[PDB]
Amino acid sequence: SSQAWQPGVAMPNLYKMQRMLLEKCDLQNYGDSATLPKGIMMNVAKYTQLCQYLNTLTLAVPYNMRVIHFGAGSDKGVAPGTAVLRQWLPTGTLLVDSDLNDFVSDADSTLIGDCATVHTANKWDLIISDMYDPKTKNVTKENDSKEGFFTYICGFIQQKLALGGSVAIKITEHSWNADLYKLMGHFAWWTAFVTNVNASSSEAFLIGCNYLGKPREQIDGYVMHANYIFWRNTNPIQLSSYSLFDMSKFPLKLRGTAVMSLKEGQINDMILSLLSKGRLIIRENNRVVISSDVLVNNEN
Amino acid sequence: CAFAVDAAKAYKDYLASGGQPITNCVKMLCTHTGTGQAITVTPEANMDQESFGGASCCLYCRCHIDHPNPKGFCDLKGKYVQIPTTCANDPVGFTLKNTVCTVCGMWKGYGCSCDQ
Ligand SMILES: Nc1ncnc2c1ncn2[C@@H]1O[C@H](CO)[C@@H](O)[C@H]1O
Ligand SMILES: [Cl-]
Ligand SMILES: [Zn+2]
Ligand SMILES: [Zn+2]
Repeated sequence: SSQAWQPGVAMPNLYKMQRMLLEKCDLQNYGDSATLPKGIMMNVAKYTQLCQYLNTLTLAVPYNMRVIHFGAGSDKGVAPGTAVLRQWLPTGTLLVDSDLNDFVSDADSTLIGDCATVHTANKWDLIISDMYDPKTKNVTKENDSKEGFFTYICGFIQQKLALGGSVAIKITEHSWNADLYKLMGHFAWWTAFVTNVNASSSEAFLIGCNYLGKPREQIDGYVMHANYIFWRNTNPIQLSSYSLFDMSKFPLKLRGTAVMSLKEGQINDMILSLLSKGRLIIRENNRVVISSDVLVNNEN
Repeated sequence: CAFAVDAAKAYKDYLASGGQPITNCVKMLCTHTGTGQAITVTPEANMDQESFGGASCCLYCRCHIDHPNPKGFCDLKGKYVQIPTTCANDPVGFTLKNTVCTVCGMWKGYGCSCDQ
């Protein structure tokens, strides 16, 4: 539709309110491919559309912004998504990325290893994950909620996402986690966003907009994933690269959002209201320090 | 270290021998209405250029070898490099073989008009 001129399609609210049972995902346009602009990689196009969509939300964008990007490596040994995030984010934004496999990156710092080995002293204003294991796409077996890196991501959000911060976590039909959907109810708003360039895939980015640190809504994640699949199963999305050709308003605006350090007792309804509107970040403004745990073994 | 690998010479010699240029340099989407300077904090391609993520266009980054800067600093990583569209089949070769004007920030020979 007119959807073809958008960067993608967000889950309509009415689908989020259903109580569907989980079914197999069968996409009409499966196997179609979008026509990408000459020489442009899928992952650049995909991240560009994700960022175009995030431009439409009430993201908090402070000075000294901190962003961490999981699953940033490619089979190519480079980091196309990181390159798009750094283009999108205000100059000077601190960008850390990470992957199981080695890769070369434009991020300010890169950690190679299982995400579970990653620790940070500081909190973050935005968390992006494209972590994915294609071994999950097993259509011959039951599609249960997955643990692994999703367990890490849920804990990482709860421990290290600043209040007011946001996330975009990639999921698919088989790569998903019920607690992660439940944690979407701890944000002022949430959706599942499908890029128009990859609309033939059950991929989406689960987006949590403005973290509140407590449940605003109780979400059953098994049901919500079924609701997501029902939406995808019944709403074919036309593959489109149209939005890639207008980059004039791409950069994320440096809003200079306020950062305050507050203890849990001081987070009142007024603070919660500011957090919910993208007008406040709550965290320390200390130095950004990261590490990766290394297992040591002597095989001799 | 009287011995040090000369990766630059190896790649130049490889290209001259008909070797395929390094691929998977990360090309960015942009307006192509930028300043045209060579190495910038955000994509700045003009109508005659493509913009690429810098690390992916750096011979030393891509080959996993030390940078020749004594402190091992990289001119490209974390920035965007503008490559003439006519040379965009080999961004690594282009950045390796060419030089940025310290005055106007354009590529010597591909935008710099200071000798004028
Ligand atoms: N547990 C994990 N920790 C870190 N990166 C991961 C993990 N699982 C998958 N990835 C990365 O996710 C990306 C998407 O498949 C790949 O680069 C892969 O290496
Ligand atoms: Cl629910
Ligand atoms: Zn380099
Ligand atoms: Zn000059």
